[PDB]
Amino acid sequence: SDKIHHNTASWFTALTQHGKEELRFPRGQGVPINTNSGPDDQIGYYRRATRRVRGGDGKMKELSPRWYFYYLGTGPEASLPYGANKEGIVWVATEGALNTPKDHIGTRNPNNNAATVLQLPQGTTLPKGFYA
Repeated sequence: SDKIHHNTASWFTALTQHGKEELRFPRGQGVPINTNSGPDDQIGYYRRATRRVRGGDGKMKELSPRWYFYYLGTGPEASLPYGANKEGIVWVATEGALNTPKDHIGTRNPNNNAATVLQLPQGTTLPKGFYA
C-alpha cells in the first residue's frame, strides 16, 4: 500500500542488448507502455536471458542477451521484493506506482496471447547498444 516516490512468458517483447553495456534505467524510467494498466501498476523488473544455439558451422554460439520485463510480484522472480539485488535483474518503477504484487496482471501464456511490443515513453534514456 505504499507508493514509489523517487506456459509462462513476459507480456512484452524483449529488449536486445547489442553491446557490452548492461540494461539499466534512471529512476522513474523504463516501465513498458501498457494502456490497459493504471498508475498503481507501473513497477517491475527486467530479467536477462541469454540463449545458445549451434551455428551453420556446427559450433555452439551464444546470442546477444535479451532483457524481458515482468511486473512486480510476477514471473521467475515473483518472490523478490522491489529493489532486491540479484544478478541479471534490474528494477524499474514509474513515480506513484504501488509497491504490491501485480497478481491481477500475472504473466502471459504464449498458448493464449501474443506478446505486446515493448514500447517506452518518448524520451526514455537507454544504454549504448539498446533500441526500443
